[PDB]
Amino acid sequence: HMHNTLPTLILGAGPAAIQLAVDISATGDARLGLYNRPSTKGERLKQYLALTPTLYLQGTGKAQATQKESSVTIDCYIDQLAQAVGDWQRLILAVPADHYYAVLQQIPWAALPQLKSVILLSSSMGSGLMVQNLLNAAGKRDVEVISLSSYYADTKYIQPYRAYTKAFKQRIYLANQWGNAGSAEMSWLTAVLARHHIDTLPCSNLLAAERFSITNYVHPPLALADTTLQALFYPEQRSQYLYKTQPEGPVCPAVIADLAGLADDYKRLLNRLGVEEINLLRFLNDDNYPVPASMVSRRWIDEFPQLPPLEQQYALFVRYTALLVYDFSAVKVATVYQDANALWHLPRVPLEDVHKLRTLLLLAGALDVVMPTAQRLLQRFQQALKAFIDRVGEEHCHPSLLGDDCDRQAAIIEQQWRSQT
Amino acid sequence: HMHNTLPTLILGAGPAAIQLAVDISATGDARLGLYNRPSTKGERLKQYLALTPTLYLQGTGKAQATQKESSVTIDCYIDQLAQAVGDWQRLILAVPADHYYAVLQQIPWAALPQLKSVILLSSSMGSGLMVQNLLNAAGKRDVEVISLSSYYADTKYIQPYRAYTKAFKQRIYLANQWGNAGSAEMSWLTAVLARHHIDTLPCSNLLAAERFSITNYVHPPLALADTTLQALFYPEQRSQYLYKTQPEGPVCPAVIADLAGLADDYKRLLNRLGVEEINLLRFLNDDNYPVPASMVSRRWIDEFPQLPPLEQQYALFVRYTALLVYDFSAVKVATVYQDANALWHLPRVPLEDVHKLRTLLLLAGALDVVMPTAQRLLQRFQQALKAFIDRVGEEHCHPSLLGDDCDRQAAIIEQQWRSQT
Repeated sequence: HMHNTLPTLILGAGPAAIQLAVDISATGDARLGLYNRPSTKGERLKQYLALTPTLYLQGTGKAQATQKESSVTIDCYIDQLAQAVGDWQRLILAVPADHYYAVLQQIPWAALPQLKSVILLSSSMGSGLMVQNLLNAAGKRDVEVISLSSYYADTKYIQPYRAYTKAFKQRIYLANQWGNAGSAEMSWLTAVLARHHIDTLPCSNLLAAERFSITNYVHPPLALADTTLQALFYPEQRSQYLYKTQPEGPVCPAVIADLAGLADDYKRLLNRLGVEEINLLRFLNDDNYPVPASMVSRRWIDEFPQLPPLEQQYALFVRYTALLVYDFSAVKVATVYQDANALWHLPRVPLEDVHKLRTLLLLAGALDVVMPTAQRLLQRFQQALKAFIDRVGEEHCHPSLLGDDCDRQAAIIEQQWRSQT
Repeated sequence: HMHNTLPTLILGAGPAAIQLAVDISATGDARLGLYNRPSTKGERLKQYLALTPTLYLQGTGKAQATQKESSVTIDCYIDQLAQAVGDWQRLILAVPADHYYAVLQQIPWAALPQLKSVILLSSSMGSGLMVQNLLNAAGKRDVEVISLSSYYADTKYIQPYRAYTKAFKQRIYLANQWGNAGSAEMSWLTAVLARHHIDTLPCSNLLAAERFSITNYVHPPLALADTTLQALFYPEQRSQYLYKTQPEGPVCPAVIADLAGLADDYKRLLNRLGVEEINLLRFLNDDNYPVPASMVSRRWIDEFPQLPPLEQQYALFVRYTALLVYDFSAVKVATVYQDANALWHLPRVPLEDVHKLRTLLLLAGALDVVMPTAQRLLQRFQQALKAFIDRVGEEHCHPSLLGDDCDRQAAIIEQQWRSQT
């Protein structure tokens, strides 16, 4: 019953999962399982682990202070979610948030009789309400659902069983569905993260933690800018950088206006759901990556939500200019690509961000709130995407380009939310 | 009497003077004289020319289109202004504008019986009113005084008799004291500059051309920023770049606010003198160095003077950010330096800019107009300068650090201006 010895199944074998597995193994003696879909990467890891079931992690730079060379044994590896069965008591979703639904629908909940908690490692707004709904339908209402605002480190590959961590986050916001402050699981998570001096801040409900997911605010305006969509869908033109100013990347007044406007839209939606908006600029500067006060004053930070729109935008433009002088300058914009079957794919940025934002947009329309900036970003993306599918032909596109389950997710979120209000 | 054959004495042998000498020699057969003070540079040029009296110019890059390799003979070189005598009919002041007074006071006007024009090559606001006053006192009221808004090229050394020109200006504003549109001299200047596709725009009076001197607007806020003054007066600390953002140079919201504010101040003063203010952002973008409209919109440019202060500043910050992505990124901030006698000197930036701005500030106070941004920039400079003189000791400072003739210049400008109004 000691929470740091619970058998723990990690779903998704991204670099974050290696760091996480090391962090659990170092805080206790727990059986560790791992899942990854049967992609090329997953298959390669599947073979590796069948021979020597150990992952490797190297702390570098800042992270070297609390993460050195480590090794962690995996007791069970699976590549079919129908095999996610047995005595597992903790599931950790390391997959991106727009895949929670597809993943949770494949888990055979009846074959997890001792399940106590499901942890949403890089949550999105509404993720926990949705997971609650799915669990409640499977008779797992007892299970504790914890949303974290983001993954807590910058981790990357070096192959698939080897990662390096550059840096750890300042703080993470988290909550379970009951607004507890310190359940056993929450205390365990705090203990895990304390090993790297990461602050944990409990929130009153799942949405009140998820509202602190930085990527919902920042990716869509940058990733869905006309000039970024053009670089994405025309793979031969010169590379763009996600955080650079025009003409090398998207940052400019119009894109900053979309950033400020999208944050306005989330405030509308969050408020409708009974949740307070964040102070975007304080969040960015003080919870994530600071810039000197000679560029972004403390006055701008503390008073941001009461500043006029144009002054909000000025402050944000200055912030992103200052950030370029973590290595934002290095983030390239990824393009469409073909897989082994020569089917075209979108990369994770913006495919994840589009799905997360489309789910919230559909939710908003159900609740009679308008999000004009979200709507303009998604209209722009959809027209670019249609044009790309016609260039290459729909038959030559992977089905991820042709549909999504955002509609059902939004309906499930609304259903859960309305059942508590 | 043909104006392109007039004997022409160029005062100041900076790189601009070499380009200018080539431009005159190529547009006519005129006797050419040259002056430079007996600095180290001037002495070295003085010896060189006594052996082979020819200067050399190389057009490079953009300028290669209308400036190739050229050579020009100097018929007379002097290093004492008391020797500025004889049949010279045109004087061209290639020296910086804060030296006009000292220079003109040394010219023996009675020994220039055929003087017809004095051309202020890189004028400042008030330069032509001041020169008028000095000429009028010497009985040279007949002489034509022409102010140009700036020097018309980016020219530099490679030694002292050899220059290269990177680029030529789009347009130059000019005027004589009578608001003519096309006197013979003005037509000659247009012909000279046309050789490089430079536009010339006649103005209704000298001040109505001088108001287009970019350096009056741009240097003081950048050069006199706290962080730039610190780099100037502490020569051992890491170099700063004049146009980069903090912490590598001064650009930040406070400095941009000084830029917008100083332009407000000049409008007050210019208006008081009967002259319309310029549109600063249109001037910068369209008459000097453009940035894409995705950064600075045409709306911001065309409407700048009616925009609210904060939006003016936003637009200016964006402009200077876009400029960094001509090689602004390369302009280093120069520091105090010792001469052969181990006396400390200020470099031309900001020493020239401080003198030009102090003259206008004293003028403004005489005319009951307040310039709070100018005043704050000069107070800041003066305190930094005092602190530096106390560190090194006043005995170890060149006298340029300890006084100026800005007071008399301002009085002379006011006197001339009042005598026409």
